[PDB]
Amino acid sequence: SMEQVAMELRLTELTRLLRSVLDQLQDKDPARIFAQPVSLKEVPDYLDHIKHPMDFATMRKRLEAQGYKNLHEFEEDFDLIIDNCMKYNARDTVFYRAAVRLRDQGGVVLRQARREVDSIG
Ligand code: NA
Repeated sequence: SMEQVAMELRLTELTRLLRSVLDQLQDKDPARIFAQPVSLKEVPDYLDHIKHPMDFATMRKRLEAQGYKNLHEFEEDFDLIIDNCMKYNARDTVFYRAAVRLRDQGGVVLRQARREVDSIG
């Protein structure tokens, strides 16, 4: 039905939009600390602390499957990247502090993206 196509076409240009939002977000992680999942070989205990594990590659894989139905589902996985690292690392570490930064630089990017999702529709 034409309604399916109108939804498919809406999903598409949400995912085009989010690709730009993901590329921008990731460019605030130039050290690339969040760009690949934390390894359960290198960190065998991660899962007795961290319940929903996440990184930018995983966000990328899901995205190209057009797996984010709204901006809020995208925001939800980003906050996991951030929130998992803060939880598992002490405040004085490079890791935790990168997580605080990525959140702050990131909020600018997610500000405009809300304005571009509602202006486009
Ligand atoms: Na902690």
